[PDB]
Amino acid sequence: ISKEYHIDEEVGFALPNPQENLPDFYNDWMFIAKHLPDLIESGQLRERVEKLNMLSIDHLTDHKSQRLARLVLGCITMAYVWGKGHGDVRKVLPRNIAVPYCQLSKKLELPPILVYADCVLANWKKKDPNKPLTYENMDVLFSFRDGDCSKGFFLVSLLVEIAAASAIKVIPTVFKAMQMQERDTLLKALLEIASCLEKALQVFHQIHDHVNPKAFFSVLRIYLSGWKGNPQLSDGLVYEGFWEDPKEFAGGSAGQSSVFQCFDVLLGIQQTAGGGHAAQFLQDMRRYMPPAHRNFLCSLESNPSVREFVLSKGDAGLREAYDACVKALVSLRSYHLQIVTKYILIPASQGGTDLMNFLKTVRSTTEKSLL
Ligand code: HEM
Ligand SMILES: N#Cc1ccc(NC(=S)NCc2cnc3scc(C#CC4CC4)n23)cc1
Repeated sequence: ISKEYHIDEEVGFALPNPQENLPDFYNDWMFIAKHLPDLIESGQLRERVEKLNMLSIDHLTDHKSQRLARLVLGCITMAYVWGKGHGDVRKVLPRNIAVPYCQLSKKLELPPILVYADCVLANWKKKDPNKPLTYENMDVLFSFRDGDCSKGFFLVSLLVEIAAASAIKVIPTVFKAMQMQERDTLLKALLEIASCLEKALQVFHQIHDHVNPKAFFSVLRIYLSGWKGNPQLSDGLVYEGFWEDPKEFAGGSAGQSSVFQCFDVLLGIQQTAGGGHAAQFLQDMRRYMPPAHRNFLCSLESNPSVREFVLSKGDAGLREAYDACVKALVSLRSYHLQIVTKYILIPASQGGTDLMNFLKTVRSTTEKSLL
């Protein structure tokens, strides 16, 4: 019962059935994007980017073409800026790609950098459209290097977003039940949300079968990095012919995901409060979500607190149903921390401490919401 927040009841915040091809006015863009592994390895990518003609965004008509093109030029920008991923950076992004990229990003109210809604939510397809949404029947649209495990990283994350869609559709009835004062309906709605969050934990387990720790840490993580607070581009990136000053934009982060923020909001977990670093980062990352999903989070915050409603009723059954979702959220973030230890902390030993303190802070705040 959500209206124009661009939430799908099957795939949630993910883009349903993303477009795979752009108009023929843009083959020059997509030939580069489709061959990023070979163009980067051979050292040809940067020159092809500098060889491109400046195209107009006026031939991108519908919303899906605008999102796919945003994914196409976002991966090209990452490839051009980071190159072969070994430290030799580009600090200027050529005008014939920088101007249409920023023009399209202002059109979609997104920053001109690859974000979570680009390479996870809009970077997928079904192998055969009549078989279900499972890893074996899905594939990504774009990757950076052969063996970067971008498919495993993006698809498993996407599958977690799909598993969360089952709990998102319950949100309108949680709020309807509190307003209409229906305790029994509220209890069932909370237990249904807890069940869906418990089952999303099992989807997290698939990351061990499709992502390699060395490939993720030494390759994939490099291409998703940004230029805010980064010593490699200490002043940001120069977007040619759009700004004359260098601009800083944060690297891709799953803090840009709306799924875990929307359940923090729904359950009254004030992840955005307290003035700490973690609360600061999660609020800023809302600028990197699609505006419709930004608006969905805002309206969720406007509704009455589910936590304070449950606390004020002296109802043990309602409290335990609320605690089941909070526990399910804690379990997701605890298992996720174990993944970070395996895929970042240990590879980095063979920087990583500030990341785990952020995730520990976010999990600790979730845990202290227990009633
Ligand atoms: C190899 C696998 C993974 C690694 C190494 C990893 C690592 C990280 C790191 C370093 C952060 C903090 C910096 C940032 O936000 O980008 C983070 C945040 C986050 N990641 Fe992942 N992650 C992995 C898989 C996943 C998956 C499959 C999901 C499913 C949605 C996910 C969801 C999140 C969320 C929601 C956050 C925000 C923090 C929070 O809400 O608690 N991660 N992850
Ligand atoms: N050293 C070090 C180190 C420092 C920071 C990071 N942060 C990363 S890769 N954040 C993205 C992320 C985190 N979790 C998940 S699930 C799906 C995605 C995605 C995506 C595309 C980028 C938008 N993500 C990793 C390593």
